[PDB]
Amino acid sequence: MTAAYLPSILVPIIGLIFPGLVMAFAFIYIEQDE
Amino acid sequence: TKFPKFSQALAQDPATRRIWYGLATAHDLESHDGMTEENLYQKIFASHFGHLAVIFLWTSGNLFHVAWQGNFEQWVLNPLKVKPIAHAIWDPHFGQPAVKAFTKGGVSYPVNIATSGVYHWWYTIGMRSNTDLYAGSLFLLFLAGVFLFAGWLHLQPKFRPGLSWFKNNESRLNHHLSGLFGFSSLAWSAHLIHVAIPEARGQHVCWDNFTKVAPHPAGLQPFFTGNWGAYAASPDTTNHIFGTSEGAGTAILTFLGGFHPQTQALWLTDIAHHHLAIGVVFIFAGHMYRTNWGIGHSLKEILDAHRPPGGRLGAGHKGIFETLTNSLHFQLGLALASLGVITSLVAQHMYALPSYAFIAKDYVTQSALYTHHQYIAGFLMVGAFAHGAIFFVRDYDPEQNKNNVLARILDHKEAIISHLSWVSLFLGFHTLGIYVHNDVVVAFGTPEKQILVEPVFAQWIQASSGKALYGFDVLLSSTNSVAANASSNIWLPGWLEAINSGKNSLFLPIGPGDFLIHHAIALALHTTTLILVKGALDARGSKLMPDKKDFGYAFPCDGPGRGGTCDISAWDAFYLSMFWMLNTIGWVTFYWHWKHITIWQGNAGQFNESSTYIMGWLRDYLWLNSSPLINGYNPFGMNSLSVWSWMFLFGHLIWATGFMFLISWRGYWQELIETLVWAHERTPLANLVRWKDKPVALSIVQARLVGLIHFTAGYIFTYAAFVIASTTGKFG
Amino acid sequence: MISDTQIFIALILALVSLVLAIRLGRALYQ
Amino acid sequence: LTHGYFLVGPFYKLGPLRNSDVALLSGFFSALGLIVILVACLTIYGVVSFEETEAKDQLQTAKGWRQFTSGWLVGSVGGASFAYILISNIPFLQTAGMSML
Amino acid sequence: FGGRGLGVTVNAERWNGRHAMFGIFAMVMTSYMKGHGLIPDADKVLDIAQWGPLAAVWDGAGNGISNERAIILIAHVHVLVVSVIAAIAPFGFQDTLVKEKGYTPESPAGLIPPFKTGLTAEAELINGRLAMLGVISIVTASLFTGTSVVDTINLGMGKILY
Amino acid sequence: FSPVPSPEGTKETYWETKAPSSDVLGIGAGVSSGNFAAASVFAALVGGYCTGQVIPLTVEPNPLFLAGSFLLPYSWALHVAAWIQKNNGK
Amino acid sequence: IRHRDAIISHLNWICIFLGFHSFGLYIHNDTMRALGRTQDMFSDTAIQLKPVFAQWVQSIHTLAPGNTTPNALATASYAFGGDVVAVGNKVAMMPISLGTADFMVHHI
Amino acid sequence: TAVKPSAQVVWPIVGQEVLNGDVGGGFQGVQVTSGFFQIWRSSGITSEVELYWCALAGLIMSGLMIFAGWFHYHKAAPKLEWFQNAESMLNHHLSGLLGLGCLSWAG
Ligand code: CLA
Ligand code: CLA
Ligand code: CLA
Ligand code: CLA
Ligand SMILES: CC1=CCCC(C)(C)[C@H]1/C=C/C(C)=C/C=C/C(C)=C/C=C/C=C(C)/C=C/C=C(C)/C=C/C1=C(C)CCCC1(C)C
Ligand SMILES: CC1=CCCC(C)(C)[C@H]1/C=C/C(C)=C/C=C/C(C)=C/C=C/C=C(C)/C=C/C=C(C)/C=C/C1=C(C)CCCC1(C)C
Ligand SMILES: CC1=CCCC(C)(C)[C@H]1/C=C/C(C)=C/C=C/C(C)=C/C=C/C=C(C)/C=C/C=C(C)/C=C/C1=C(C)CCCC1(C)C
Ligand code: SF4
Repeated sequence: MTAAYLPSILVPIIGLIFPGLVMAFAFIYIEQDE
Repeated sequence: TKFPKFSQALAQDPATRRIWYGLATAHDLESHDGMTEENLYQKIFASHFGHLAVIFLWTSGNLFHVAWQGNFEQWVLNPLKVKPIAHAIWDPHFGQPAVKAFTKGGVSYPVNIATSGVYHWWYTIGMRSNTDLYAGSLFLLFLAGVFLFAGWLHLQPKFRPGLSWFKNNESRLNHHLSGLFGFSSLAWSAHLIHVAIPEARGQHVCWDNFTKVAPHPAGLQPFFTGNWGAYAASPDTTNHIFGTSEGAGTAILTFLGGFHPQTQALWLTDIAHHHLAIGVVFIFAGHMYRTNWGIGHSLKEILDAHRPPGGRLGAGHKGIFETLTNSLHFQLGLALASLGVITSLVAQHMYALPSYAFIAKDYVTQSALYTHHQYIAGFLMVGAFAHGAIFFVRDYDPEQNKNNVLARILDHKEAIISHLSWVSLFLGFHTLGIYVHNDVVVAFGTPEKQILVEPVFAQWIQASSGKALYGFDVLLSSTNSVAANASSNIWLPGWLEAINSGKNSLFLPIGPGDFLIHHAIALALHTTTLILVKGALDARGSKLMPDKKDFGYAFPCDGPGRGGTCDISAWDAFYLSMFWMLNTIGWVTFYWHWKHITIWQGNAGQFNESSTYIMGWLRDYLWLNSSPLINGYNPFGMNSLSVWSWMFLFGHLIWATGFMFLISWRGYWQELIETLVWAHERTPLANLVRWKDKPVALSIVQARLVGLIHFTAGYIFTYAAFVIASTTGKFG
Repeated sequence: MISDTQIFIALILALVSLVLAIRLGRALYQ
Repeated sequence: LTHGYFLVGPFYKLGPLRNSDVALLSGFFSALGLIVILVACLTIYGVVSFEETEAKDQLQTAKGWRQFTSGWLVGSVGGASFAYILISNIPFLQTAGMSML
Repeated sequence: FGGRGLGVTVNAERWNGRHAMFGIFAMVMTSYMKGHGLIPDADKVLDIAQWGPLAAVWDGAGNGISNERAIILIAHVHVLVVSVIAAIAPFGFQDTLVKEKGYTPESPAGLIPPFKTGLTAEAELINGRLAMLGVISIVTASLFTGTSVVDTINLGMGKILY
Repeated sequence: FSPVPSPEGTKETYWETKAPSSDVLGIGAGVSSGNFAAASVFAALVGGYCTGQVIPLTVEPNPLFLAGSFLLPYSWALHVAAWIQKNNGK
Repeated sequence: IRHRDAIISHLNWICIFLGFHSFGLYIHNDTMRALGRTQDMFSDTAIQLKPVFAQWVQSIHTLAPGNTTPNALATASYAFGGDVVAVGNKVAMMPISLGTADFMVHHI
Repeated sequence: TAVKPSAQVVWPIVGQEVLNGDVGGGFQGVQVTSGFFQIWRSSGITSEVELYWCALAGLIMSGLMIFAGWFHYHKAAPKLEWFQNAESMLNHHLSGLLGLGCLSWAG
């Protein structure tokens, strides 16, 4: 595979950091009074 | 306290119900607070640009992942032996046997094998290398950006269209028929003639050379002379090797009928002439309506004048024009019903008349494509009836529709609903009675007492198309007949060659098992139609709730009085018809898949004898074909069917979890949740942490939706794992 | 075959599409 | 300190790399990863739950919750680190006490 | 939200600049360190059996990450853990990644903040902006020329590194 | 819910009489019932003749016979217009 | 009735704990066997969850004849251990051994 | 050990006589799994004649119970104070029902 390092970089980020960050910020947005 | 910014009633709910209901109502812009008609149409326009951009990003992603990680060039060399690759696997939970088991496809990394058929589609239309797959993915990324920008642009104050634009029926119909349907069909005819057909004949044509390479040797000279038939001369020979110059002809628009003998697919020159003729017809259709120059028709005038003088339709279609124009739900219902019929035609005509090269030898791709498009068809058909119910509740005005076809439908809704009830019961009693008949009498060792009805009507239709298998001489089947003699010079030889070889799926032979399953399909259709029609026609009112329209489309009930009113809303008739849609698509795809795996093995007699009782369906289809699937892993190892073997169990779990939401109802759960609220407040070190939203049990309608989603998802995942793994494991 | 530079071009265009999707989503959100 | 110290042990003994010679390093990193996620859970809770006020001496205040999160992060890293040093050096802890048999 | 110092702010400008200055120093150091062969057993590919399936990189041969890349990643892990602790529990005198939200923002530097020879916020901003520009320049040169980033750092610096 | 637009020249065509108003014939509103009836028979005969002449279709069909074959369905619309005009006194 | 919340919340917690740690072991095993990781399973040939208390009770019952039931000649049941009783070459009863699968399904 | 117990025979009507399988002992019928044969051998029955006498004893008991239900509702119905004798009922049901039941069966 060409640029074979890309899955091992992007899959943890897309699979863990991206949902962890959207859950954190969605939680902040849905639990704010203003 | 501000998530549902579109709903102040939900943004002030102090429970967890606010989050769920805010997520589930987000796209129902008509009900959002302070919604005008201007803003409703403009948000729908922009989100239609966003949906188009999502479709282009999905297509570019499939092209990119195949270009990057696929084996397209190797598959192109040897398409019947190589298994096409979808994308690579990078999963840090895999064991090393799992990594080895998924390293098929001729590559050095674990990988998924594609069941979508995109390889056969891209090969047939011209793609030959990875670099033009990558070129197509960058074009779709650009188009996605263009349509995201256009969606943003038409929300800007100067570029926001008025309602007078959004309701111009005649200009939109002229442009969508002549440009969106017709001209793009003409342009696809151009692509086939200029690129797909030349590269089907060994000659590369791309953007670098397509202005200096003529599609035809004569070249646009017969077209400008009326010598159009010079473009059909010298078609591809029956010795042609697709993709190469050997056996290739020079025709571009010839009509031959039948299949290319080696690809088992329709001729590319038949397809190019099809899209040229469709393009011409649709461009002509797109000049019907009057826009700015005084020729054409007013849609209002046509609808108003079509009242039969005998008076049997009442006022006819007077006032239908305004009713359809003002109701987006009526438009959605018509669009979804039309789309549902087409995606069912796509499923039926793509297995019987395949257009892509070397597909229909990919039994997994053929099975997945049929199943996929029939499930899409069932969802679109349910949605059409659901949005017709929403139309009657929300958008229908009985006073602008006095004595219409619509009002007279509602005027005899009990005649309609009771005759669907009768035909559903009529079909059900006797189809199930014959099935249980044959079951009981085969069980007692007497299969010759079965009731086996020959499907003579469909066999006669097959013979009318030229099938010489049942000895009916009517129409095309007769050597001498006006029908047979008329088509003799054009498509009839190739069509008879295609329909009288038992090597394809064109008008497959049928018997008593096909008769019984057709009646079961009819019972399933009429009963799903019953539930949906009853929901649409009783949506406005009934005898239990004569004022049902004051409560909306989706409300839980009217309480325990008057005997009890659970599932009384029109939404609950959508909910109930979803089970029957799943059941009917189950019967349809079970029938298609069993008939095809028995034919592909060479054992059609196994379907012929076992399909007439239900134990034949249970042991010879579900039980017999389960074994490669459930052995994808076992205490002795695992193979590449291990993922479907997991999805299979996964599907059984979600489906059963749906039962919990469908059988057990709210009061039990609210009382449990109150004991959990008490325990959290009384537990030390834990009452330091407090909820912002009071935990409540799910609502009645929400629980119905969640159980329906779990049921449906389990249904899809279980059958997808079965239909793909059993066909893969058997290869036949 | 596809070079990594070609992959990087694709990633740039998808980044531009992400920026346009964010702007359209904010416009729809108001 | 208490929570970080016990967190290391289950990850180390039962994690995917338990039979490898890098098990303790994997056990520390996974425990630290969990601690980082938990600190984010504490931080987001503080943002939504408490409005800003001058008082900082109580847990149920925005300033106080922020102090609790700072302490918990440092202590969890310190307790996980202490457990790592002790397990790395003492063979009784590496086994379940099975070195004696 | 964005009133906590995020977005385009003088606080964000300073923090990104600080990271970029460190990044330029680190790229110079890694180019020099690898050039002298000071990264131990760099060529060796890490074994999946010892280090798990996370090590896999799916290249044509070996299918495992090199020891050198793993070592460089661990250095970044060391600084990242310091960063998380510093954000959540900062030093008393230290500047903060997120601000209180009732903070008075510092004035934007404009084209050129006033020149201060001594260590100062002005000098920090001037150098930070320059370093961020440098990171973009080194990446773009490596992309267009086609050489590795390490070579570009060596060639720009006149091969002093190695 | 908002005014629905129609092209300029839209008129009312709802009818409950024996025959619709001649306005439903568009540009043919002034043609006589005799002229539609004779055009109806003419188009039917010419269209049927042209259709018959190309029933065994070849790769070289006469384009005039193809175009003339479209007169058969057009004759149906012509005799409907003839009935409408005869019952409107035209 | 005046502490039914404490009863129902503690039973509710037990049912959650006991579904997670009984059926979740089965799901852990489905996943590990499917992923090719048979050394990571709860099984006899892997991480073992032995029913030591049930095995110990079986031991006591086989030792009981002549020991804690001195005038008994044989065990109460051969399910606890002991001989194979065969009648017409078919097994009447024989010791029912308990292993990891028995631990799991007893917690089910 | 060779014959399979079978105490149900079907009539031949619609081909259902296939249910009369070869259970052994020159017999055809539906194999029964309630364990009655082993009960009867444990009781020491050893002949069909004694099974007819057991059947008659069951019929006589059935007639006496339906008579007792009719009699004790329609002719001689006990008063509530008779039913509210929990000590007497337990004494008779432990001693009389269960105790003499076990003793008579032991005999
Ligand atoms: C020795 C005394 C005696 C015996 C044997 C029984 C037996 C029974 N009583 Mg009880 N009962 C007794 C005293 C006794 N009762 C007294 C003193 C009171 C008043 C407080 C009650 C109040 C009472 C009530 C309120 C009810 C019973 C019920 C029953 C029946 C329970 C269901 C069952 O197991 O029957 C099946 C077991 C059997 C063995 C069937 C046997 C049938 C006969 C009647 C048993 C005795 C036959 C005879 C003495 C034996 C002769 C032996 C000879 C061959 C040598 C059972 C027949 C319940 C019932 O079903 O009512 C009908 C019920 O609702 N009894
Ligand atoms: C020639 C001019 C023209 C063209 C090309 C279009 C094109 C379009 N308009 Mg229209 N529009 C026009 C003029 C035009 N418009 C005018 C003049 C007005 C004002 C009166 C409008 C007002 C208007 C509105 C208000 C809206 C549109 C929308 C749309 C889009 C429809 C959704 C879509 O992609 O369907 C694509 C449809 C097809 C390609 C054809 C249908 C295909 C059928 C179902 C079957 C095909 C089968 C075939 C085998 C396919 C094979 C696939 C392959 C994998 C094998 C589409 C791009 C909607 C939209 O999405 O906005 C962004 C919308 O909301 N238009
Ligand atoms: C195997 C499952 C099953 C079966 C057989 C049925 C059967 C039926 N459903 Mg139901 N349904 C089911 C599952 C099922 N449904 C599920 C899971 C859902 C989702 C909640 C629904 C939701 C649903 C709705 C919403 C509607 C139906 C309707 C119908 C009818 C459609 C078929 C018909 O009209 O005639 C088929 C008739 C039969 C199959 C009856 C069988 C004949 C019996 C067995 C005769 C035997 C008599 C026998 C001697 C009895 C012995 C009793 C013993 C004690 C002595 C029919 C009664 C529709 C309806 O009633 O319209 C008329 C309707 O509106 N169903
Ligand atoms: C397969 C179907 C299914 C499943 C999974 C459940 C699950 C459950 N039921 Mg339900 N139920 C069902 C069918 C089902 N039921 C049906 C058909 C009925 C009809 C009568 C009911 C009626 C019912 C009642 C009346 C009650 C339950 C209760 C329970 C709970 C038992 C406690 C427990 O085991 O917690 C553990 C949870 C599980 C075992 C669920 C599976 C989780 C596994 C271990 C995997 C987890 C994966 C993980 C979360 C993934 C994370 C990442 C992902 C998010 C991306 C649990 C939530 C009881 C309850 O809530 O009290 C506690 C209760 O009172 N159920
Ligand atoms: C559902 C939804 C919600 C709201 C409504 C909605 C908007 C209509 C809808 C749409 C959703 C849609 C359409 C969502 C679309 C989402 C998309 C298209 C996301 C694309 C992300 C691409 C990324 C992050 C790549 C970044 C590449 C980089 C940084 C590479 C950089 C570089 C490399 C290495 C090499 C070159 C140099 C540099 C620059 C250094
Ligand atoms: C619920 C609801 C409330 C009110 C609003 C609402 C949205 C409108 C409504 C929804 C209604 C819905 C959802 C309605 C759905 C309606 C549907 C799905 C209608 C299907 C129509 C198919 C037809 C007429 C096929 C005709 C084929 C023919 C004639 C072939 C002929 C032949 C040829 C040419 C070739 C072969 C030979 C033969 C056989 C001779
Ligand atoms: C026993 C028992 C019997 C009866 C029943 C019972 C009560 C339930 C049961 C109790 C059971 C239970 C639940 C017992 C639970 C026991 C637990 C979880 C004990 C935790 C101890 C934590 C320690 C020693 C942390 C030390 C950290 C240090 C020294 C800091 C080090 C660092 C710092 C920052 C300084 C710099 C250096 C480094 C190394 C970086
Ligand atoms: S739905 Fe729930 S509440 Fe409404 S009636 Fe049926 S049961 Fe009573």
